[PDB]
Amino acid sequence: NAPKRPPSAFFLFCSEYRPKIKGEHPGLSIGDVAKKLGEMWNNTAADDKQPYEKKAAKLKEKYEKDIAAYRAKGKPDAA
Repeated sequence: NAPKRPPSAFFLFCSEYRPKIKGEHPGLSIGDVAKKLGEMWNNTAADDKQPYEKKAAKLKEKYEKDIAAYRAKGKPDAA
């Protein structure tokens, strides 16, 4: 039911590094170690984003369809 906006590119990268920086930063939270990612992502090589993006896209795409399929439903009336 009502899908939940999958990855957006950054999302991947985030995951990949969070536990690593945090590994060195057991003084941060998934709000600050994450904050860092938030920035680094823009500061990556926009060549290295490409992979994450293709994934994020595929994922949100799925959503947009199943969401549109769960948003534009209960209209035929509807069995």
